[PDB]
Amino acid sequence: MDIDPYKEFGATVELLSFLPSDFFPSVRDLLDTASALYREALESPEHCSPHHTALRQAILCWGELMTLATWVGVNLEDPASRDLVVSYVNTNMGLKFRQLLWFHISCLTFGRETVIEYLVSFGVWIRTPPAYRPPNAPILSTLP
Amino acid sequence: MDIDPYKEFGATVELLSFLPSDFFPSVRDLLDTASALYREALESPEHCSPHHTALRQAILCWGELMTLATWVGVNLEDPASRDLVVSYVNTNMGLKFRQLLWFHISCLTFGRETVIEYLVSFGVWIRTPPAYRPPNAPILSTLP
Amino acid sequence: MDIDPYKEFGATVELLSFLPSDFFPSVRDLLDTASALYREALESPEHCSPHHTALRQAILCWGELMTLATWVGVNLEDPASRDLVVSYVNTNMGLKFRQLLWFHISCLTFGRETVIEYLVSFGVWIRTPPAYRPPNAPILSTLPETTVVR
Amino acid sequence: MDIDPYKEFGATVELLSFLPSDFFPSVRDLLDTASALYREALESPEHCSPHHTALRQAILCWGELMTLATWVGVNLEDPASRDLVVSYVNTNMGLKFRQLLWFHISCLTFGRETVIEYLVSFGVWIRTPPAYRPPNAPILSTL
Repeated sequence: MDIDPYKEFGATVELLSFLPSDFFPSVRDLLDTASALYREALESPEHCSPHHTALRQAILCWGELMTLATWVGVNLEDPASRDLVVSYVNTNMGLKFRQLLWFHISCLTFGRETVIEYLVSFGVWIRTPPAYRPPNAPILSTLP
Repeated sequence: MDIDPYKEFGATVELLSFLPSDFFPSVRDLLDTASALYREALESPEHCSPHHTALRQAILCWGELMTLATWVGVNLEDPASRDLVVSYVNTNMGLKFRQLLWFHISCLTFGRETVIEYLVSFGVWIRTPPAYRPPNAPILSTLP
Repeated sequence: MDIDPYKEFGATVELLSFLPSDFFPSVRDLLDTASALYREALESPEHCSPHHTALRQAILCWGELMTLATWVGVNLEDPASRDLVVSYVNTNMGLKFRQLLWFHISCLTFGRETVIEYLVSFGVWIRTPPAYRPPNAPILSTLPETTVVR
Repeated sequence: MDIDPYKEFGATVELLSFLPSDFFPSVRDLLDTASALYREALESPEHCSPHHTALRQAILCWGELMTLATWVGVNLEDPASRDLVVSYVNTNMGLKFRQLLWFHISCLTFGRETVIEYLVSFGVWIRTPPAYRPPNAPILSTL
């Protein structure tokens, strides 16, 4: 099964490649945001939303990958290759799960429409060469 | 965050551990079942069901886990500890994902309520002595 | 004080005295069954049912017996007498707790009248000699004779 | 399971921890009271009350503990560790059981609300320093 975790909502992994890899907050920051805003809903026994479902599954997935790598890292006595493997983990899995979290937390806080329009506008911005690029980048906000 | 992946569906890790660990089919068999029965819907851009959402996320998680494990095995050089880690990932995470895929596939196929009643019935059955229980193990079936 | 724990529920020990030890699952199996089927209700602050209240007391004192016997065995040093004491408990109090947990779980599941009818019929069966009774005992189950769910 | 035997009624082990361990009467006295006051109700075929149910289960299970401990002490070697076993069983199980019996008898007799208010008031009393602690410790009473 070649599944895209975003088209079920209205995006794709190539619409989120508009945002660089250095754009997405840390997994810690995003988990803290979730615990702050939607912890009751995530711990709830109800299908509050597909975003909640996917976010629960994503959180559990990350916990499981961390468990595995930690158990492996303790077993390993070589720190060189230990940093190698944790860098692989961070880069690949960490980036995809940072996008997954960002997308869902944002679609919950601001809206899927706003999030997709933001992706488009940020693609425009980051495509625009810097000499003609405004400094006031677009940003998701509930304020003027 | 203390999330139960089944509470939003009316079940619990305690209810799915109520069954033996050698009861749940292989993850390969379950992924084949999915590719056969619900591929067109999992690859669809629709919130067809929370079961579909959770199944997509679980498949992606299994993919990430297998990717990491294969990568570290290819970068390692000892089948001994390689078999150690594969046995660990199996016994620990493969069981969770067997439970998850079984739950969701069986739900989509038969019914959430039928699946839960099957869980409790099979648990009571396998816990009851043979001489005082029905002789044939319970089984889910679409055939009347 | 000559109390019967089932008289309050319409049964007696003379009615469950026929069911052999071979009939009741292990205490661990019954406790798991309870934890899975009625844990929300057994940890609930509500008098959900006399069966729930009796079940809560049975689980609490069985744990107490277990603590006692474990501490005793730990303080002992002869594994032979340790086996002897664990056999005494599993034969005397284990059977009684199995009776009790089974009665209450089965009542909650099926029905008091159903469980009592099953006890009557099982007594009829087990009192009957094997040369004259059917070989397959009567059965109390949530399933039909087919064990196939749809 | 994390079962609390007082939660169905409204108390907890934190609320009864207010009362010390030296407060609860002996199991003999409590069973004497239980007999005298509710023998015909505990021996009856009726769910007269959840307190009655719990009290029945409690008396039978205490008897099961007593049979076990008697058999063990008979099989044991020396009075030293025999009395050590007696001390342990008392300290732990007898304490828990007289807690339970006291709670249920006192409720059945005076009122669950009365018993909870009594626990609160006794906590107040036992937390009060002795210089300002009345000697008239709280007590459950009808008249």
